[PDB]
Amino acid sequence: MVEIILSHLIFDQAYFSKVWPYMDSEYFESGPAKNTFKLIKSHVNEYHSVPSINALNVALENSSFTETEYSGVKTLISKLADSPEDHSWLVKETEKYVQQRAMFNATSKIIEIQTNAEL
Amino acid sequence: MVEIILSHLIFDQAYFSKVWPYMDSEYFESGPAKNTFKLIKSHVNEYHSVPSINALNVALENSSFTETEYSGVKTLISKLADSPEDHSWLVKETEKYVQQRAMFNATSKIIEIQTNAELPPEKRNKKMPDVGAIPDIMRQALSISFDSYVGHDWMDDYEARWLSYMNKARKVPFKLRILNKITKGGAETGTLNVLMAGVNVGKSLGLCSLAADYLQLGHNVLYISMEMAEEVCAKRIDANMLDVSLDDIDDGHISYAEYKGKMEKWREKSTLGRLIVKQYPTGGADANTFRSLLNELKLKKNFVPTIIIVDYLGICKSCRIRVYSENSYTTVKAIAEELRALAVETETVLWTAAQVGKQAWDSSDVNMSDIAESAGLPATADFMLAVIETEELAAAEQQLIKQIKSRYGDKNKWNKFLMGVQKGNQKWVEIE
Amino acid sequence: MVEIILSHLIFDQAYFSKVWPYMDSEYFESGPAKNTFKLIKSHVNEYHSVPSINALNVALENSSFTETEYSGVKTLISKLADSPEDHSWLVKETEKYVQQRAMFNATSKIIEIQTNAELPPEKRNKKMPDVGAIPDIMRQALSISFDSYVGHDWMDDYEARWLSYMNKARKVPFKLRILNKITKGGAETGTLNVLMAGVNVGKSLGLCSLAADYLQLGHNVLYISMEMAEEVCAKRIDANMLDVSLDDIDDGHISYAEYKGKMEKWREKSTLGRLIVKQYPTGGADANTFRSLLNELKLKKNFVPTIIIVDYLGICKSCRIRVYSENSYTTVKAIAEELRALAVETETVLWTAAQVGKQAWDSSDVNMSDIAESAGLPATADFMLAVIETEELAAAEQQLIKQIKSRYGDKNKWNKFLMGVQKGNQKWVEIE
Amino acid sequence: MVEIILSHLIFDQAYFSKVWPYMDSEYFESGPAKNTFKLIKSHVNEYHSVPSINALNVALENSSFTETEYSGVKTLISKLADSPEDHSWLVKETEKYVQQRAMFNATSKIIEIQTNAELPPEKRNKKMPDVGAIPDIMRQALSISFDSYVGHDWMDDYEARWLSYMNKARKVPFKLRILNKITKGGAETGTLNVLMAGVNVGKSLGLCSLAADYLQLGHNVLYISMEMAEEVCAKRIDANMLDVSLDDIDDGHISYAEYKGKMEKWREKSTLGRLIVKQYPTGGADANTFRSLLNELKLKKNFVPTIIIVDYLGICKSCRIRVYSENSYTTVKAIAEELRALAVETETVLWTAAQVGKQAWDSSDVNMSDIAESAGLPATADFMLAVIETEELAAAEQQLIKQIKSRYGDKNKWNKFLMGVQKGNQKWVEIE
Amino acid sequence: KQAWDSSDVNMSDIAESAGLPATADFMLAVIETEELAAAEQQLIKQIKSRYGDKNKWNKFLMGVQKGNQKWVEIE
Amino acid sequence: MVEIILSHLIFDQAYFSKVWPYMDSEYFESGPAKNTFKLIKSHVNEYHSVPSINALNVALENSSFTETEYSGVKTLISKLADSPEDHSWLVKETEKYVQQRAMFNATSKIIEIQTNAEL
Amino acid sequence: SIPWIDNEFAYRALAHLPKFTQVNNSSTFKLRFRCPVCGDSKTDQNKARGWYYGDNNEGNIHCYNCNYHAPIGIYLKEFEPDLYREYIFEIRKEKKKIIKSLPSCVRLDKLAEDHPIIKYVKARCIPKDKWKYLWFTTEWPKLVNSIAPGTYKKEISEPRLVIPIYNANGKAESFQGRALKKDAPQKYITIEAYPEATKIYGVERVKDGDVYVLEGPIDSLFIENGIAITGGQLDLEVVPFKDRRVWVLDNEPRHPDTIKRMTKLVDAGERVMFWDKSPWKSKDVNDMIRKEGATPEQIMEYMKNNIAQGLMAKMRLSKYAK
DNA sequence: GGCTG
DNA sequence: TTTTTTTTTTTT
Ligand SMILES: Nc1ncnc2c1ncn2[C@@H]1O[C@H](COP(=O)(O)OP(=O)(O)OP(O)(O)=S)[C@@H](O)[C@H]1O
Ligand SMILES: Nc1ncnc2c1ncn2[C@@H]1O[C@H](COP(=O)(O)OP(=O)(O)OP(O)(O)=S)[C@@H](O)[C@H]1O
Ligand SMILES: [Mg+2]
Ligand SMILES: [Mg+2]
Ligand SMILES: [Zn+2]
Repeated sequence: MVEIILSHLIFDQAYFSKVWPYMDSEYFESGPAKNTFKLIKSHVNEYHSVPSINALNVALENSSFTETEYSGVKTLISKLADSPEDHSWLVKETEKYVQQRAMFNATSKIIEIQTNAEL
Repeated sequence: MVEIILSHLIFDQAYFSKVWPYMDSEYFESGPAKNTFKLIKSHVNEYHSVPSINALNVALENSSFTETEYSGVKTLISKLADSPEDHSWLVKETEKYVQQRAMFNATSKIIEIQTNAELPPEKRNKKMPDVGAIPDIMRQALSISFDSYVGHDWMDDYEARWLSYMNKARKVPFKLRILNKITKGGAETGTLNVLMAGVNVGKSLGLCSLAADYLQLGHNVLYISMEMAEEVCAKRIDANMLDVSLDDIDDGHISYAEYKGKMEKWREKSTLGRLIVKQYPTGGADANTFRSLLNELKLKKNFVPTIIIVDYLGICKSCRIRVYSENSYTTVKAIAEELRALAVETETVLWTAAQVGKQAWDSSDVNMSDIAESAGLPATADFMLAVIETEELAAAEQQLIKQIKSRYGDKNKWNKFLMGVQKGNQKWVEIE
Repeated sequence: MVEIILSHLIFDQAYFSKVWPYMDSEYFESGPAKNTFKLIKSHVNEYHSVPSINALNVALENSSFTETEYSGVKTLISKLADSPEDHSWLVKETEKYVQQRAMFNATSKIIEIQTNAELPPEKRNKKMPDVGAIPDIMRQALSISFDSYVGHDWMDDYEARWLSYMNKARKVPFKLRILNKITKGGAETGTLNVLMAGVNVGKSLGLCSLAADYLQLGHNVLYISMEMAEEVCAKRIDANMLDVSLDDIDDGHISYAEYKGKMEKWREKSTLGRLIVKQYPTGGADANTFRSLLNELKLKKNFVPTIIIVDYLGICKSCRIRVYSENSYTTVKAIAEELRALAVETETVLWTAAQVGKQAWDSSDVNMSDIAESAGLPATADFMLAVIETEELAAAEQQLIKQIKSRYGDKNKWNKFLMGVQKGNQKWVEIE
Repeated sequence: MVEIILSHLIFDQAYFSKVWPYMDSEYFESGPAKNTFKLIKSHVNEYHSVPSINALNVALENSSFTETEYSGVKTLISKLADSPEDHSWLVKETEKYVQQRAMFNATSKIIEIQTNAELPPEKRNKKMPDVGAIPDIMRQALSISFDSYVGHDWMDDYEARWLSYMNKARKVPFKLRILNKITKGGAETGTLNVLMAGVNVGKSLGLCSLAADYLQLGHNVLYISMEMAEEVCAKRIDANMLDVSLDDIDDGHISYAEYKGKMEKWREKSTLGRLIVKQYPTGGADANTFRSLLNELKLKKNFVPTIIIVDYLGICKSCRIRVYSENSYTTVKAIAEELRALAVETETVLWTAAQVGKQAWDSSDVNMSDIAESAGLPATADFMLAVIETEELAAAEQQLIKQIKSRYGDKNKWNKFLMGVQKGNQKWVEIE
Repeated sequence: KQAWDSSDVNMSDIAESAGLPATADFMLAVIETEELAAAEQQLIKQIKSRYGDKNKWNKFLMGVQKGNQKWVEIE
Repeated sequence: MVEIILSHLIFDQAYFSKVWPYMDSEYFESGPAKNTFKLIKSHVNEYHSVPSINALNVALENSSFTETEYSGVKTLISKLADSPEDHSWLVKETEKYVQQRAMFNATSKIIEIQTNAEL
Repeated sequence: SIPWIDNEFAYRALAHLPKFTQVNNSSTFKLRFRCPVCGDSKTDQNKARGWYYGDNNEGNIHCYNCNYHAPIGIYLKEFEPDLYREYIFEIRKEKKKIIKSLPSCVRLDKLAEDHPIIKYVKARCIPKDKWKYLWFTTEWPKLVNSIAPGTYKKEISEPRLVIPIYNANGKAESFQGRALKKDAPQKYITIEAYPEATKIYGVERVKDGDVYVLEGPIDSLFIENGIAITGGQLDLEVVPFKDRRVWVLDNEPRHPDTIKRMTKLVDAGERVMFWDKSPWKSKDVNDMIRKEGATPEQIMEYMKNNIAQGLMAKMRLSKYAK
């Protein structure tokens, strides 16, 4: 549900206030999702406000990643759209998603440590 | 982002009032963008107002273009909407766009100058400048920042300056008459104030005393502990407010009846504020953590702190520099700069402690050079007081406070004054 | 004409004696030409003589070259011949070729710089100069010539020495006669003057005193404050010129009527300039921003300064080095060079105030081994003073100036003199 | 390279007389080169003279070679070069060629020895050296050098050394009889000589007097100044050379006509040298910048100095210490070592000056113990002259020169002597 | 090294870091002189006392017995 | 090195005394090794002594498994020999083997727990 | 970076280089050419070890002879500064066929049992029914030139085993020839009817349940639902059954490329097969069958109890590394 | 006929 | 190239 998380980070001030302090770059993907979130995080760090679609497109054009990554980010941004939702279902689902991604990263790092120490 | 620039030129007066002063046809393009900007400029010159879409289209019909350019201009004009983006981001982005286009034009101009220079004198054009004009051409293209404010004038703005003299809203009183006397009205918002001393001299005692004094004045105080626990510091605040002792709290000399009676009596007071104590592990926090903590505090409770006390800047962790990337003179100064930036952003009085090197741990006096961490901290600081305690002073329970860096007032008018520090109550007492 | 240059380097001696010290490997294309010049340069460095054709064919065989490079070098060596021409057209043609190659290299370097700047952080190359360094590079390339001056040659440069004896540079006088005595009439136009001092000892006090003194002499003064608000600096100036203490202004002892009367009395005087105070955030202003400010001051206010004053050199942006790239010494030296270049370009006396090291704090004497950020500042500066109000001068309401580097006269004549610093009025009075 | 070696064996005399004893048949080849060298060696053995081309061809005709050998030798003989290459490069290159061939032959021989060693003992060659001879064989390969000069060999260089004592090859006279008397003919090349100045003794007056005296004797002088500009030092030089007082130049008593006439009169004299004055900032010139300056002067100005005079040792910077102090002993000791190393490596007489100890200042007599630089300057200085200026000597326009350290001769021979100092013309005259 | 064989040990005499006193809840300085050694006693000085006021009872004499590796009081 | 471990469990004595308490059926495998260790553990629980090869064959005969694995188990007990290896190396290698298998089992268990939590 | 302009500039600069080749697939821009830095191999004049990759984030050149690898810009500036300056300025300036005939092909099922290739496939132990999908040829170059003229300069009589590759429709759009001899230019010479022909074998034979992706089609023969990506670049998107497919690579734990591919697969969260408990230790399935005597049903049993994905796959891969 | 970082 | 701790040494 990365698309929903990003869309409500863009088109919801109440959602951004609670989820943002906790959102991190290692919770989305290794492709378009992480790049879009890095764009959003850079814009937030530079201006302390949630970027719009135009701002995201401008930052995308002023970016150095390759054609595949550019196309993926462009498609993901074009797919972002606000939907009629309720604050609770989104906060709980985001908490579940963040916890699952944290567990996945933790177990991947555990496997990496085990396979590195056995060298 | 030419489309955004044109759309917010037509459909936003605030954007037009800060960017139109610095805008040229060379900045945009050589195709439809330049023609659209030329139409806008012609319309604003003939009639001193921002044109509308219908007026722009009528002017485009009146103006003459070839078929390709006509189609491009029509297509571009069709693509204009209000789109209320942020003003700060918009002005920063248009400044960046103008700077990059100006640099590109300057590079092309100097390349053309160099190419023309190699031509024989008969063939070369006399309009292009000589090679000696290459540097300044590249310099005028590096001075195209968006800034219309020139600054004060001291003769054309003395009325406004006098009115600013009457704006004392930045001052925050101290609840201590000597500190107000030496600060000419107390500390100011958005300033880095430091209370430095040796190890086990009363730095956190002074911080808690300031927190209690600000609490009794109705301020919101955010105490950020870096070594002690939340309940330990709150015990010191209780000893200051309830005014019984530190040992009597731990020795059972206070019953739950007296404890409750005093807390409820302080609750009944309408001159009391709010105090939140937050603890962090050593080397794990800075303004980046502090800003998130501020946002969470504001969201969860109606708490916007006017006073922010940091237990120690040294124990804090810099934002950009890693835990041990560089030496003390850098990361300590970086943390000091970040804390001052946070204070000036939140418009809050920031208090922190500083350590003193071993050379002044047993000396009757301490100087500014006796700062254990970077000497950049006594550069970002504003009111760096100093606490000096000796055997004679400890006999009289009177710590000596020396004015080390006084930006608010005269550092040498009352350089050294005695306080009445009560260690059991964690309180500073003025001496008269 | 690389082939001709190589041929006359090998087969001619006067040409070699005239052009060799100025030739460089970067002036030749990466093909056979650069490799042949590398062989020639290595032979000259190893044997201090011009190689022959046999020497180079021996050097080519004893070289680590690919087949293409070997074939190209051998063909170029075979093509070399001694074409008889005149040793007045060869030298000028070689100079033209070297200048063109230098310009080409500079253009490529700036085009690369611009490409590097637009890259996002954590991917862009480090230690590569920023965009603001572009003009300086273009200033170096235009300075290439086959004429070099290394030192002053007695009996060869004596007309210039006689001119220096008889002629004296124009001087912008101070208002304090002691500074005129130690500077032989004041400070010159294109100079960088620094008033180093410790923390909270009068860096801005001296600069504001100088600004007031110059304003009373009819100069246009621009005060760029990087640490203080515009109203604070203007209040220092008001205290200097209205003879009212800062305590009186803050406490409200003076009324608006008296303030307005004094301001209008100062206005009615014809011997008054214009002082404009501009505030920039710490690390947010550089030399290019100052040039933009000067351009907008000239265009929108008809204001051309002479006594540009920068509050603190160590806070300003590098304008040549990216932020947090080099060490403090290199960055501060670059800032000093940029500021002196700005002063020379604008023909304005530039005054600044650096900070001394922690050792110099509360030290009765200071020297050049006390500057905190960079010891290269005296080399770039044209006049440097110090402030030694350590322990007892404050009680006596006095100061002390070391005269660390004085290019206007001799530093060891009036090296240490006492200044009557008055902090309430923020001015310097003379002890005479 | 073999073609060049054979050609310059046939068509040269100095090259033959230099390289023939170190020339062997095994150094060339196994084909045409070896046969040609065998013919040359046979001819030189039968007739003790270098063969000619016709004689070489006659010998080849009357020789036992096959068709391929005949063709190869004939082609090589027809390919000889009479080009007059430079001697130094030719000798060095043929030495390198011989060394490489000897190393290759020795390596092949030891490989063959090892291969023969790993063979049935019943079946091996007896003539092949044993394995234990391998380390010696390689030694014979490494003991191949056309010219052996490792240091000074007593009893093997006594004839050359005597030519040094009679020709005074190392001494540089002083133009002052007293200074020549106590130095046994002047200062020596590759030495560091310093002057110790007490109370009322300028350090640059004596250095300028020495520079002028060396200039009048025909020496190239490089004066590196620290605390003064090039024009000021050259003005002191003019005062001493043109007999004009120093204050007369500033006042304007001497006109351009007299100045130019005296300068041209000096230029007419053929016994005059060149003086190059180079200025460096205080603490911005270590004894590695001087090496770069010398390289630039040699390359561009063709100026190779014999006298180098540094204005002040204390103002200089130690390259080894990097950190700089206004008056620190470790830096002075390092600066002296670096300057003496520069003098030794450049074969120049190096002059500098220092201040004597405060006790030395009060006492007319100055002891090596009474020196600001203790165990640092009287350890790296070949000559240390001490200058004493008391009230009685100043009233008589004299200075007492005392000899505190004389590596040249006995220190106690003529220790005290009175010098006729003129402070206006910056000159030292002798006293009868 | 400067604090060895000295009748008094200050907080500034800490060997390897000045941060250790800053990051330590309680510190006690053990001082032994020839007179104290002859009396089988050691002087414990409260250097950093975070649980109470260090000025009170700053220096008291413990009865260290080195043979039994034991601290005994004198009260 | 499961063959070495089983062979020195059956034959060697001091190694058996030192290593038997730190032995579990989950450390070996899910195939013939696990079945052989289960047989050995059952025999040592019944009779408080180390079994012999003939005893192992008797236990296979009376206590049977499915022939698919039973053939693999009977061909697994055909290689256990005395092979008098040094005690220190044997103990160290057995400790390393059991530690590696314990790490593998713990990682698999935490992965299964995470998978179950998602359900 | 700007890939297209760098590719264009590299094309312009290297158009004249020896052995210059425009090796550009449907998704990559590679240029093969003889390395001008070193002349490629001195022995082999037909080697073109200079390769430019534009598919990379920044078009980079690398020689496999002199091991010289750099960005295109570095080479351009150090070899052709003239066009290098123009390029560096431009930087901110921009700122189907179906096979229907089988000549010289006799299907193995209908082939004579006494044919030597039949004996060899018996040594390969292939199931008899599978022979209805394999043909044998004595004129493989002749057959290819008959179907695709100009492929072989001479239509030499070469016996190979031809596996036609049938699409999901079951249409042979390609064919792989295995040389019967131990010596050959290539073990598996695969020629497609059209460039867009399917690279996956056995797609028409996919049944319900999990689909096993293997390396060799012959290996897939022993396996139900055994598909074989016939060489090429491993691309998940071109692979169907993205939900239910099972990855089975070779049993070569120490081999680095195999583990690299397996890491790539698992990082995509795929479902892969593990040999860390396989009773047999041969490299592939067929080797276990012919040598260890591995029988297909045992293989399927092991594989259905050894498929792992996600963190389970990752941890089971760590041990299988070495 | 591919294979690099 | 500076900055800061601690130590050890030495020179005045
Ligand atoms: N409001 C004031 N009233 C009286 N004296 C003042 C006041 N503000 C500052 N001073 C005095 O002015 C002295 C010099 O202050 P500054 O001019 O700020 O020196 P400074 O070097 O700029 O300080 P920095 O920038 O923080 S290093 C201080 O030491 C005070 O004694
Ligand atoms: N529980 C207590 N009871 C009585 N006095 C105490 C107690 N804790 C501390 N003190 C006194 O407080 C003085 C200094 O207090 P501190 O706040 O610990 O000083 P500080 O070490 O600079 O602050 P820190 O290190 O951030 S806790 C000590 O010298 C004691 O006399
Ligand atoms: Mg403390
Ligand atoms: Mg200031
Ligand atoms: Zn190569």
